[PDB]
Amino acid sequence: ELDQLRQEAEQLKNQIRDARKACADATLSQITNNIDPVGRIQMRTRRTLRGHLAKIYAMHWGTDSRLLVSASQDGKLIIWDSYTTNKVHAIPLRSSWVMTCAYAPSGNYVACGGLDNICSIYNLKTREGNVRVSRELAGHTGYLSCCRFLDDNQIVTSSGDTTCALWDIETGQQTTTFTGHTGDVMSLSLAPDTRLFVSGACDASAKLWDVREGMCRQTFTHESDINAICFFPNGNAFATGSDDATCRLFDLRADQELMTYSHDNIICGITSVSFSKSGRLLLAGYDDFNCNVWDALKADRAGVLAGHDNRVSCLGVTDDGMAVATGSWDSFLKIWN
Amino acid sequence: QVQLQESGGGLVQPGGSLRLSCAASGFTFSNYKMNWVRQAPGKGLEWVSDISQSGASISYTGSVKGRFTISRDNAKNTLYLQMNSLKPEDTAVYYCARCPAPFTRDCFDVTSTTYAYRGQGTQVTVS
Amino acid sequence: SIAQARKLVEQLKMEANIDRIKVSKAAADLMAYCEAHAKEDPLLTPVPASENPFR
Amino acid sequence: VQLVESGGGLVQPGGSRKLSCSASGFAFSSFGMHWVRQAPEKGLEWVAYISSGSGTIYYADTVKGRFTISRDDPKNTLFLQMTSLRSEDTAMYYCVRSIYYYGSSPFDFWGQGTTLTVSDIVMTQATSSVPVTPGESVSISCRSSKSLLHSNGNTYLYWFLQRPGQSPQLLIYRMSNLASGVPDRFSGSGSGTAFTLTISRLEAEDVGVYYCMQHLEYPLTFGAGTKL
Amino acid sequence: TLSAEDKAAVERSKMIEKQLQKDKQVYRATHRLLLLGADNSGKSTIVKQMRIYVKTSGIFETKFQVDKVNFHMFDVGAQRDERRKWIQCFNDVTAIIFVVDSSRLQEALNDFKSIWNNRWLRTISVILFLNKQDLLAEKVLAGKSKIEDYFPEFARYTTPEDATPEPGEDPRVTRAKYFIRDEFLRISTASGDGRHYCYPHFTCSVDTENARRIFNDCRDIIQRMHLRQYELL
Amino acid sequence: CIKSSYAPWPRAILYGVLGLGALLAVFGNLLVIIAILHFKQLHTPTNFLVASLACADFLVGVTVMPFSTVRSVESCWYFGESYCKFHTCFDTSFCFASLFHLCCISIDRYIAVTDPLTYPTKFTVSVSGLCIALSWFFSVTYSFSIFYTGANEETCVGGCQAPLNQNWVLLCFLLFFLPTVVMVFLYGRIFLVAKYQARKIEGSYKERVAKRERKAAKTLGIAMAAFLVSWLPYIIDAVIDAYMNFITPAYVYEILVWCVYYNSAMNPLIYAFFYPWFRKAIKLIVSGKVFRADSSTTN
Ligand SMILES: CN(C)C1CCCCC1
Repeated sequence: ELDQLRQEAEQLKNQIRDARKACADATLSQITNNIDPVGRIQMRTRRTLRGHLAKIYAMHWGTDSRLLVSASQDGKLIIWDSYTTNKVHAIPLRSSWVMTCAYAPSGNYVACGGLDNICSIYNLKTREGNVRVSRELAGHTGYLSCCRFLDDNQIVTSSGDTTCALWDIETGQQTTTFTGHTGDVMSLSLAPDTRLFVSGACDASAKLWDVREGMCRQTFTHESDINAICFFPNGNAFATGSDDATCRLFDLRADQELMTYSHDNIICGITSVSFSKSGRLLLAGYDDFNCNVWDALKADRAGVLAGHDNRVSCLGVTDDGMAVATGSWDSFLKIWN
Repeated sequence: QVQLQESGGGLVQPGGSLRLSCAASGFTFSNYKMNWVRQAPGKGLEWVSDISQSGASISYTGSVKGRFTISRDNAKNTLYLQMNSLKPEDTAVYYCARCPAPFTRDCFDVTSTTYAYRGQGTQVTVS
Repeated sequence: SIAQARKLVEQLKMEANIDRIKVSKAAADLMAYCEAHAKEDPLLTPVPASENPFR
Repeated sequence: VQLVESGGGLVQPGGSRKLSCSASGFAFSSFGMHWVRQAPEKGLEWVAYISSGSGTIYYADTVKGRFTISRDDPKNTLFLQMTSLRSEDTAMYYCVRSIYYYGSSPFDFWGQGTTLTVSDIVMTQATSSVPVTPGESVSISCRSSKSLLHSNGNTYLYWFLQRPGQSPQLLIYRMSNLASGVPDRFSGSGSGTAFTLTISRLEAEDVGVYYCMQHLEYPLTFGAGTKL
Repeated sequence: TLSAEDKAAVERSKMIEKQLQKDKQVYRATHRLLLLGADNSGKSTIVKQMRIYVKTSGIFETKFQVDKVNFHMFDVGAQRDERRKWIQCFNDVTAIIFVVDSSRLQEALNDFKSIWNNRWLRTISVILFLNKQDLLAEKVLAGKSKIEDYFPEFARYTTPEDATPEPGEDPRVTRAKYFIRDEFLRISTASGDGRHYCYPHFTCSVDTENARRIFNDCRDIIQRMHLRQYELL
Repeated sequence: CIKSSYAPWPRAILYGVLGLGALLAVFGNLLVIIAILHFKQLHTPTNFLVASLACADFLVGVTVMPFSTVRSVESCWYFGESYCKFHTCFDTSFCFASLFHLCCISIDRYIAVTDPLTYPTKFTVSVSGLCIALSWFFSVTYSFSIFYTGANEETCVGGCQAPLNQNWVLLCFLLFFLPTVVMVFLYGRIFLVAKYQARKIEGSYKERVAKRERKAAKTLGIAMAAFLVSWLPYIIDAVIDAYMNFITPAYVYEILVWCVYYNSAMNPLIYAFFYPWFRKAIKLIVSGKVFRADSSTTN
């Protein structure tokens, strides 16, 4: 019956755990006992981007590290100019319950989505002087949580249903569908190699997928739901944040946890996680109106980016690595340097 | 990997007594609120009782009030349930569940076979 | 419900025999990569005020 | 997109005339508009400019107090009133559109134009005519009175080509970027005072006149031009 | 100290700012409401009777204007049972219209307790509707099903003096109604700071006075907020 | 004329009691305008009205308040005869400019409570423009038509205290009577609404209802008493002196007259400093911190 299947699954899990323990021979904390400390790092606000009405939920930097896009619950996507604090585009949306946005790697398209279970693709450079809807992807049954671009004709989506999807813009169908989760998948990050990508769901489990194969390859298992995930700049490790006030750093080749970032004075959860250009600083936003910077080699706090009023929702770092963009539920955007 | 193992199931005569034990691992047992859930045949899941972090606050379903008792052991990381004077309608599958977010006062744990932080379940029958 | 159990067993079997390296070998490579780009990180070492777009 | 001009004709000196450019196929409310006049055989000139929202006005020095410009957004029309017409206003007029933001391409479309008959920074590109056979590369040089580079990093140099028989079109803007419908065969370069435009492979439809433009200052000067 | 195009870009940015400012008066003059409920409750009946004035969409929107003020009503119809992550979007909603079917009650009590004690859902008021009051009278009159079987504390209850029934039908129906009403208000009572209150009502799926019932509650909420702001309460 | 001399003796401790009010009326009122103008929040029309009132109050704290101090103690007016034609015009204008403002603040607070749903649309920014400009206009026309033109006339070179005449003493009475009764009626209705909303919550036990009533009374009656006790004696003396002899001595004209001025000191301490958000925004100014960046008052 099902009893033999359960016994076989338990035996397989025990064997995998034993093998993973056998492959562990040292702790990175012991090794990292000679590197000089990063030292106290001070950061100051440079610009303040005002103009939104309701709370801001997501943002994404551009490829040229000059333009950025922001999404609000008032039903607005605003494209800013970081250097001079201007306003280029003020796209109004149909449904005012958006939860994600994405900026194309070439600068020609923008994407949005939310509770409507529809991904909208907007075109920026057109013959006329207005932005119009180009495609309305609709094949999901839950709520969109994150969207990312691979090329100008490929997009990857994550939904409230325990599925992920790869789409084709020209046709409007689903080329590949990934399944295997149990809870809601809420974050999605892409590797620089463009071949692999990670996913994090509300089951205390992180997964790695293959775009061409369409099948899972790894599974990493945290105590509560996972809110954010991000790749290491090398491409062989990643970081995850949860609601238990901890941050974890996993390595793909070793397939085992490496470090834990937590402190006894931290009770609220983590919402956004990002790295730096050199992969030395880990910036994480928390629910207690503050944001912390960790040295991802010794698990020691260094500097706080205080200055917001309500919860911090979004956080990003430019490709050129010259600024950090932070948003919150106070309808404000801050640029730190 | 978090897991919840139940025990204490079986068959009993009407009017008897019974014990149920729930064991947990992989998380700090002293910072979460625990609940008990049962599933009758042909009916959806229902809430029975819950116990707070320190056991100061305790609540029961009206239909089972006065006969069931709930307790926890933080040192041993264990949850207990004591049942007395069973009735023929009190045969079902039992689960011990945990609130999703620590340091909170509310939970959404009665879900149609979708909740992840739930045990396998034990069948208890009386006749 | 047997189909779900069979799928889970097959998924666990597929991800059961894979190549794995020691933790120390991956940690050393991570440290080596991290120490090779220390001079190209403006956040680590602040850029002079002249070469700063946000002044 | 369509931009059609109404007006023109022959007028005695000292009269008054109305010229109207009407647009169709694009959002007129978000585009600034200029006016460019061309003498029968003498270069190009800038005479008037209106911005978006009707918040800013500019005129030329020779028409500072005789011409007036206005637009009607709901009717999607623009028009200018010309008074005290001398013998210098016998020319062909074009209504051109431009939009200004980061990454935009101003002067992206020109109209057919209408003819009318009556009964600062200086550029020298006096290379006259350089005839050439089809198949080989060419090069056109240009010099500016003052350096056009600014502290923002840009250069503000524009190139234009007019085929014989129709309106001009845009080729290169800001001295480095390439237009949309133009091929990759054209290329451009410069250093601040000396600039050049190069065609590596020439085709039989490349005959025409080549002009230039600066946009560092509101007084706008085109140049003499060059013929191939 | 700017070029020719920088000034035009600044002018365009100021025009966008003017448009945004003109797009603000329409936002604060409109009130939004979140309408929850179970499956057996008369949710669809209320939505259909509010109309007096696309196959997988996850949200539905309703517009209605009373007393020269217009409201926005939202209802979810395509999500999954788990709802602990998309409920955080509604933190700037004027009120939550809960609907309970009196004829399964303990599940509604648990849902109300969970919503009332949420961290991000504070400062949000709840308008409670106890629908299907016609069938309750018939059920209690029939007598085949006793309420004391599911609730033991029903015996030690008395009709309160402040209770005033409009029709002269029966006292037992009033006792049964006010038992449930007090059971619901007991959860709301155990709170502090007076940030959010409860507004129970006795309504049916066919009643035509629901629009004014919401209007009065919204007016009371706004008035209490304004009074508390100016140190008058 | 020089010979006239004040009876006070070298116990001149009064110089500060009336001087502290003068210092507070100028130093304590510029802070309000700075806080209102700097912070991006608190830009609502209700705060525009308070900012005007602060503007009207500031001009009397440095023009009339310190110059009239000498005249109210020594009674010599050594400053100049030419200023007399301007000082008098700057006293009847600037005060009456702080009286109609209270009537606008009241009506705004009333419309904010008795009709909550349609408040943002009715009380727009342009309405406060009429509210701000009308009081100044009426005060200006009344100031120079009666006093500057010298049409109210009916001694030696000293401190002129030109009183009103028979035909222009009621016009100084109706303009005080109408706004006072309007404000009293509006705040009475506000108190009735507050009393009504206090009993519905307590559902009534007469243990907390009295507490809510006491809080409402303490909030409203303080402002009513502050207004109505610093203005009534002067109007009473003006109506008594008119249609009668000048039995009133000079011993008290200065007391009264001085008394009235004081209220331009209590205005920023009653309509600005009593709410927490203004206090927080004002405290941030003293710390320095303003220089670093802006902030968000708790509101
Ligand atoms: C005497 N000063 C205080 C004022 C009093 C009110 C009328 C105008 C003059």
